Amino acid sequence: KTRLEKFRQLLSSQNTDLDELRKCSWPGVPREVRPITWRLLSGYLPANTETLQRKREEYFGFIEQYYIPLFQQPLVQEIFERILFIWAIRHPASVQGINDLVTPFFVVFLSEYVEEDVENFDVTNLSQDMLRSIEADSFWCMSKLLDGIQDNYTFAQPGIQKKVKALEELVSRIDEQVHNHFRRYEVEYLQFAFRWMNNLLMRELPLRCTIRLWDTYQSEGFSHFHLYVCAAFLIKWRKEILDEEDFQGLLMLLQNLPTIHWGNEEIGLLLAEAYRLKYMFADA
Repeated sequence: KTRLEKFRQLLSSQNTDLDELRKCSWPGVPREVRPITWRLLSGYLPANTETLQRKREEYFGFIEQYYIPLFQQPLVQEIFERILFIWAIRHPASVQGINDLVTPFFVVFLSEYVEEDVENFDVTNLSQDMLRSIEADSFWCMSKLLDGIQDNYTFAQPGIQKKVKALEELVSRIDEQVHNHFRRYEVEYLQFAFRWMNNLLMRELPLRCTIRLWDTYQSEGFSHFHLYVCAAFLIKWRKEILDEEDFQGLLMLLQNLPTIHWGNEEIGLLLAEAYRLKYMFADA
């Protein structure tokens, strides 16, 4: 059985074996079954029978209570703002620089109803109820993603500071040459790694790669795994990094690692490397 076929076998049953699905999703999810897989992996849609339109209605009940070129559409941008505004209202202890985090969920849920070229698709072409389902599903699946990293968005963002300190500790131990190169040109970890934590590396990768990365994050508690992905990401670019001979050139490269042409192969290689690091440095 092919990869796509194994997934369709798992998803055609009334009761989905969540453990087998997580195991199958860790090496990536076929594009064809990603919407339903993300609803299950996030925990939004329960796996066993022992709900969806009610969760969707609950989201619009919060809105009622208040009373890329695809992303250059005013309706798409207003939808991104609304989802985050509702999320912020629902989390009073808490982001704004996380508007990006909606994007992979929106593209994945839109791909369910769009054949090909979702990049140039006009959302005014979809029915209002279809667009409402994409919006409510993106809110609930992004809520599940943020639940694990809520410490990142509380007063003074303690989660991010702690995560960046965890990355420096890790990098100084795994790759002291790169660590000392940062110290030589006065590059602080927070100057490039803040955004890696805050946006879960999505500002460093093409959208397709973030989607493939989040298949694995959702198939896991991943908040600790991300730290090893960030470490693997720095090590992947260590030669280009060490070739930088100034603060400005070094910081620029760190914030714009050359991943434009990356796809599923590179993300798979990045994740396998992050697993190796986590395994090898688990007793440190």
